[PDB]
Amino acid sequence: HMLSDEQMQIINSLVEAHHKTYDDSYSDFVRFRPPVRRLSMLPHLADLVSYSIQKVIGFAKMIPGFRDLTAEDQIALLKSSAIEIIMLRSNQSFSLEDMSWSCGGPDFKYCINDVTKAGHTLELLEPLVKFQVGLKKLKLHEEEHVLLMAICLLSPDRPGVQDHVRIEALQDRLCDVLQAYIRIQHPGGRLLYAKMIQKLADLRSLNEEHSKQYRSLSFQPEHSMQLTPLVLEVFGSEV
Amino acid sequence: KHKILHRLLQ
Ligand SMILES: C=C1/C(=C\C=C2/CCC[C@]3(C)[C@@H]([C@H](C)CC#C[Si](C)(C)C(C)(C)C)CC[C@@H]23)C[C@@H](O)C[C@@H]1O
Repeated sequence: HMLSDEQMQIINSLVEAHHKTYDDSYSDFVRFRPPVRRLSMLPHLADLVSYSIQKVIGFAKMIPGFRDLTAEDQIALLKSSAIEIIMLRSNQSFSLEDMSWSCGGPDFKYCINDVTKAGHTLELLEPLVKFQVGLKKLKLHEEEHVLLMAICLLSPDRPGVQDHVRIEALQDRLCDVLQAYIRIQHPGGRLLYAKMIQKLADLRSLNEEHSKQYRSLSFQPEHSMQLTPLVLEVFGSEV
Repeated sequence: KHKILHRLLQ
C-alpha cells in the first residue's frame, strides 16, 4: 500500500536522469542544420534525431544497473530501443491542440508535413501521430513517463542481447515500481498499467515500420549522406 | 565497431 524506500529511490534517480537530459528550453535546436519547407527537412530532422540519441544514451547511463551491463548489451539495448525512446520522450513536446511537436519557436514546430519532407510516408506517420495522441491522453505523471522509457530501454527481448536474465530482472523491478506507483500515487489509475504496457507494444510496431523506412533512405547515398555519423552507427545494421 | 557509441557510453 506504499512504495518502498528502494522504489522511491529508483523513481528519484529516473526523474533526475530525465531532467538532466531533456531541456525544455530547446535552445540547442538552433545549432541544428536549419529546417526547410526532394527532402527539405531531412538535414534538420537528422540533426534533431542525432542530438536526441545522445540525450537517450545519457539517460540510459543513469538508469540503475544499465551501466553495469556489458558494453555489448548496452549497445544492443540502445541500438534497438533508441527510436522508441525518442518517440516516447517526444511526447513531452507534442500538443493535442496543434497535433504537432512544438519546440520553442515556430521554426521548431514540426507538423506532419514537415516529417513527410524528411522522407516519411503516412504509413509510418499515421500510427506515429495516433500513438502520440493516445499517449498524451494517458496524462502520465512524470514518474510514469520516465518509468516507461526506462522499461522500454531495458527490454530483454531485443536482437542481440546476451545477459538476457539480468536485463529481464532489471526490467521486472521497474515494472513493479511502475505498478506500485500507479496504485498508490495515481488516482483512478487502476486501468493505467495495462494501457502503458500496450504503448510498449505500439512502439515495437512503430519501430518495425520506421526501421523499414530507414533502410530505404540509407540505401540511397544522396540521402544517407545527409545523416549524421551517430545516426548511421545507431540505426545501422552492424553487430 | 560502434566507435561513437562506445565513446559516448564512456
Ligand atoms: C526528437 C524529439 C522531438 C520530436 C520528435 C519528433 C518530431 C520530428 C519527427 C520525429 C523525430 C519522428 C521521425 C519519424 C524519427 C525518424 C526517423 Si529516420 C531513422 C527515417 C531519419 C529521418 C533518418 C532520422 C519520430 C519522433 C518525431 C522533440 C523533443 O520532444 C525531443 C525529442 O527527443
